[PDB]
Amino acid sequence: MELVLKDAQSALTVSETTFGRDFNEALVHQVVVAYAAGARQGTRAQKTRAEVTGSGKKPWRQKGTGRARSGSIKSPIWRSGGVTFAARPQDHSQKVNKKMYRGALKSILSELVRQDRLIVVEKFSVEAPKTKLLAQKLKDMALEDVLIITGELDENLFLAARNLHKVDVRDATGIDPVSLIAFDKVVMTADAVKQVEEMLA
Amino acid sequence: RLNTLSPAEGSKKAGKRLGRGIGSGLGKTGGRGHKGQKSRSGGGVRRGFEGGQMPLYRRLPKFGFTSRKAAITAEIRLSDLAKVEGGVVDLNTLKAANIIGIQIEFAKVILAGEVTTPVTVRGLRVTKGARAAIEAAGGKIEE
Amino acid sequence: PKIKTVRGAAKRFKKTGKGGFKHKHANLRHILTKKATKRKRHLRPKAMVSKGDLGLVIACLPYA
Amino acid sequence: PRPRPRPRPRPRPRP
Amino acid sequence: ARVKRGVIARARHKKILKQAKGYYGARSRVYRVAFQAVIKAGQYAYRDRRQRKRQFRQLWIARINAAARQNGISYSKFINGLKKASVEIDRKILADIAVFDKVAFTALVEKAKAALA
RNA sequence: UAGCGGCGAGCGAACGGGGAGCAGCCCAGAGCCUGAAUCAGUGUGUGUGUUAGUGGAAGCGUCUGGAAAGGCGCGCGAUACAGGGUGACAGCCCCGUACACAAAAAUGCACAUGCUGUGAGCUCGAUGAGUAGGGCGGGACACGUGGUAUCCUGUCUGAAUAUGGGGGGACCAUCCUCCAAGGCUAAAUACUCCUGACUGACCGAUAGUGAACCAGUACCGUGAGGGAAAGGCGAAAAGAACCCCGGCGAGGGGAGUGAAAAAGAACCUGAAACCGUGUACGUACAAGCAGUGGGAGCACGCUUAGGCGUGUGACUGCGUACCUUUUGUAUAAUGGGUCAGCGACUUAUAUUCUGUAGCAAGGUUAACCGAAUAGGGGAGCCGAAGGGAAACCGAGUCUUAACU
Repeated sequence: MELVLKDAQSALTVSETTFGRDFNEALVHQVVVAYAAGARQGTRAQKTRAEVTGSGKKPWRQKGTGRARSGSIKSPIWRSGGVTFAARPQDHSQKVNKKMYRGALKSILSELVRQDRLIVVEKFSVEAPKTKLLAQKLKDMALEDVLIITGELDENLFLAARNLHKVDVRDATGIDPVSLIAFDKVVMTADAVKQVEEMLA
Repeated sequence: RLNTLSPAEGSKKAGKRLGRGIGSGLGKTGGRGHKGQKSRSGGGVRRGFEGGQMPLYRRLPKFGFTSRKAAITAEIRLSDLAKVEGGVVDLNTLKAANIIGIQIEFAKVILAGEVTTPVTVRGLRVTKGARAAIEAAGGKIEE
Repeated sequence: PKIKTVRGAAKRFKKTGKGGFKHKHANLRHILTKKATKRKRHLRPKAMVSKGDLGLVIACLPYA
Repeated sequence: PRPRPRPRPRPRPRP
Repeated sequence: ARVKRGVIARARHKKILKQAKGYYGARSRVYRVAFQAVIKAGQYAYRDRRQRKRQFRQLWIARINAAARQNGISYSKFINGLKKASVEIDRKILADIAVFDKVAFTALVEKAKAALA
């Protein structure tokens, strides 16, 4: 298993199961849904018949009147107040096993090299935080919408990719499934591969 | 690529939505039949209720008692006897590999098979069966 | 809130190996002199819970 | 919106 | 996620009122009455799909029995004579034959009379 | 879970472990030494924040369109495409944003430090009496007096005092441990009347706070209190000069503004119930859930020059609404005048089973740490061994003296 670079063709080898396992679609889908579910804020609340600002007085008599039987004006079948099963601020994040999360990331990375979307390079660093020269850089290697992942997160590259919409800079420990899927291409520097190999194992 | 990930077959079931028309098959009291205590909202008998008849947990007599000595007593299988440390085993340091717990005061070594290494047992209570099995591996047993 | 256990059922049923429950026989407390010894002898050991009442004791105690 | 005086009740019997 | 059932409910009622077009009174304007009318009309359509095969068959029988008695033979003897003559022309064609071409029905009557006698 | 409990319903620990945060001191007293740590109250110095704020990048042509930010073409900035407005969707039109700066004066906080109070450090003592405990009656401890330990209290009593006493769950003896009947104490912990910034698989005016519109207002009730309805012209009023009818009215028709007045202030879009006018057909001798199958005639729309489609439909067979409740409803059993909007099996935590994914005799983390839905954390839970009430025994165990 060899990861060939773009220019110097220095042959880097990694573990077999990390970048060559079968693509378990069910395993990936659960983690992707769970990652989206954990980003849900879940800040919402309606009012029940016990929380609507109003009186607990019976509107009219139980019998005698020709009207329907009513006990409170806050009833959900009434106007100006209702909602029987009112929502509460809840948590939508769901638990993911360590081996399931790591197993899904290895299957995601294994499909990336099968779709030749993973481009490994020896180094990735800009001399100045200017976004013009960063936009000059990836255009020469014919990339427009990529995920810039490096082993060491430098502020010189963090500032240059802050304004460009289609690129994102992250730290090697801070990888997630959804950005490895949403972005078209993903680029590796040399030392990030050796750091993501051991964190997945 | 993000719009092609599908779950496996049978992973989802979409739930049962009650009171949603004739065609859904779960309208008109929604799968709980006609009138009765079980049909009311919040209705339902308590656990063990037999309709006023004396329940099984009241027809039968109580028996036995809870011994606090059994709560600080555990059993050691031979599978997790060679896993812990070196070649010697005693009352402590078994909780260091988390096979008994800190509160355990008594322990026994039972015959569960798959014992290879010559472990030396000191202080535990091997029954008859692992005693010949531990000595078959070369390890000695003392107190 | 977790399920609370019916303490009355806990003192009368004990979990067996395969998942069944053992219980003490009734008719063995006070009036023993008028029963035959053969009837009394058969009620001394514990007995299994029948399949008809097996669903009731599961709801009474889910944890034990 | 007011109710109604309700129909005048008849003299109720017994056993 | 609040779902306003405005567009879906209006389109559901419009579909029912579209099928109820042509009905008298509230059976074509009021959704409550029209939905009963459409269901009742659908029940009649399912029911009368069988009666159409009954009413037309007994209509053809009347057509055959009328023309056969003009030739001097009852309907019971005409079908029996045709059956004995190995003729499988059904009552639909036989009713249409007697209406248009009286000459061909006389040959069919004479063919059934020869087989019967 | 152990336990408590008409041992019913139900109530429900502790020990211990893993984490956050960890700060210890003073009096009941004299002497030596006295301001030595210590905090408190007021000034100064420095840092820093708040209450006003400043600078702050980068584009045109052309097409359509009322107007372009929209299409196309060729450029630029970007530590700044966060957001809003601008005649339709703007990174380069503006307000802004990132970033870099700013306080005359008033203060928050952090130290350093001036002054005052405050009391150091050492030795020798002292070491909390109507108190502990007990009797009667209660209360709280998961503990409902039960064999009931422990604490508090209404009343009655009532020691020892550090060679002494309490506790270790009735109680006795031995050991262990601690010291009451005097007090102070930050941190981790709870909440949001209010302020600033930011976010929402929250709502879009019968929803969302009762109140998006000068809403706790109109209004009701003596009073406490209850409590509404009511958003949208247009880009810009440019909101209609002027003429005519009409009561120097209301209202309307012209004209004009306007992209649009089937945008005119009752003003975006204008659904249904309901009420009309016109057109086509049927209908004044024909009985009923008003439909359906067949079906003549009439009026049109068409290519064809044969015939379909639309609308009405004489006549004719069949045909007693829907829901609920019921053995059974056209039932003269219930519900509904209609339309539009709202309206009812949801959520949280546990347990069981199924499907599905990972791992596999192992699986898995909680709290918490953490540049944090990454990684640690195996505290802890389930299974891999069960039998017996239990000691205990163990792939065997219980019963019995032992079991065929």
